[PDB]
Amino acid sequence: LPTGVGYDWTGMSYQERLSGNQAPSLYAISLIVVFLCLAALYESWSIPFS
Amino acid sequence: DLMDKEGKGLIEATLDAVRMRLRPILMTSLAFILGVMPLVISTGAGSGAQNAVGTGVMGGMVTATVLAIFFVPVFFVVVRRRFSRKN
Amino acid sequence: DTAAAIRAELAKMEPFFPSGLKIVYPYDTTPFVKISIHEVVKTLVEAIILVFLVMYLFLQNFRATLIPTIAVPVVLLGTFAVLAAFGFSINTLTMFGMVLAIGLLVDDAIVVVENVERVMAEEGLPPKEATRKSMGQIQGALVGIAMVLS
Amino acid sequence: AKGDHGEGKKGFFGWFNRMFEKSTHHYTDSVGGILRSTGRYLVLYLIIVV
Amino acid sequence: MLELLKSLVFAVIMVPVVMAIILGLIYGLGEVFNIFSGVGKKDQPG
Amino acid sequence: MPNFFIDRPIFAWVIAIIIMLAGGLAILKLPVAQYPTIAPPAVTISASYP
Repeated sequence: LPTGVGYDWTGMSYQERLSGNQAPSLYAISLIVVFLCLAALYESWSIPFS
Repeated sequence: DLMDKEGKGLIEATLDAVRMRLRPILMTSLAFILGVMPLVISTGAGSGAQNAVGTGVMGGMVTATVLAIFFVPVFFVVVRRRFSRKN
Repeated sequence: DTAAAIRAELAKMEPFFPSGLKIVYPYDTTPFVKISIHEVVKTLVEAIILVFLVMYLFLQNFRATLIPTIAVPVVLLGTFAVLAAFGFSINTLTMFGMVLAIGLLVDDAIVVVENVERVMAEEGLPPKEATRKSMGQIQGALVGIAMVLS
Repeated sequence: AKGDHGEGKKGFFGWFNRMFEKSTHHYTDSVGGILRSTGRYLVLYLIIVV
Repeated sequence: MLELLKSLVFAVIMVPVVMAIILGLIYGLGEVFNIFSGVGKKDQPG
Repeated sequence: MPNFFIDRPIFAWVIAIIIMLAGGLAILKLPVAQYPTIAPPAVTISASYP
């Protein structure tokens, strides 16, 4: 488009920028804190994996 | 501990404590004095702080080690030998 | 963070500048602080090294030296957790304070690892029996040294 | 081993253990002397305190 | 990374050097503390 | 207190790691700035009569 014209997102569009999908990160930390916290009772190597 | 939990008077107890305990003191202090090495050696990059902190803790770390291992025994004895429960 | 916002606020501007017009940064506090923390982090790492050397040189075993080494990071980052929870920031002062902290804390670990070593070196009892015995003669000291220091 | 302080060990490491253990006897036999002489030490302690 | 090699060399060289000094200091102090071994305390507290 | 962990080796690892994530998260979440504010806050009224 012509020069001097630019753009910005607002409202919902603006929000979806900060983050829309962190699920694969925080489910990942969920998955490790779970891999180990179970063993905090089974006191066992890999037993939680089962 | 050698006094109560084992059967000992002061002098020989002190000598055994201090002899058993001697090494660790150096391990720590060597670890520590060397832990702080960079701060004292450091220069540039706004080195004003870490020099002032490190050369403060270092001098005080030597005299608190080379000198304190001699004097501690005397304090612990004199606080007993001269003012204890004789009974 | 404010400056971090300012480079943002300003990063959107250049494409619509007229010909010949260019930005320049004659006075800037930040790289002082990026560097101030770079320097302390590097003193910390090299300190962890030097500790591991005095540890090897005294316990003369690869295995032994892993123990006190692992325990230091756990303490020091652990501190970020707690001082975050008191509303204190990772500043010039605070971050700088913890190097001294590393120094003090290292021996909290080694005094006990060593003492166990020395205990197993005469009655010759396994690491469990020895470390337990070790806790029995000292553990009480550790809480009080910590109390009085505080 | 029960009783071994690592003297019978290959290389530099043994030298170290011997000269350290030496430094230890020295220090201990020296604290014996210091400990017979409690008083001057208490007041030398005073000179460094001031 | 490269500053790390510097760190390693200073480290390895220094560990013995400082070590010696602090042992040197107690070894020496031990000898002078040997020479000057005093008479005891005073009777006032008793 | 310690003995409990001597028998229970892993559970300690759990404590330590939880602290590792707590601190490692605590950097990523905490403000970074040279100076924790150190001055009496002050407001400034300003006028201009041409």
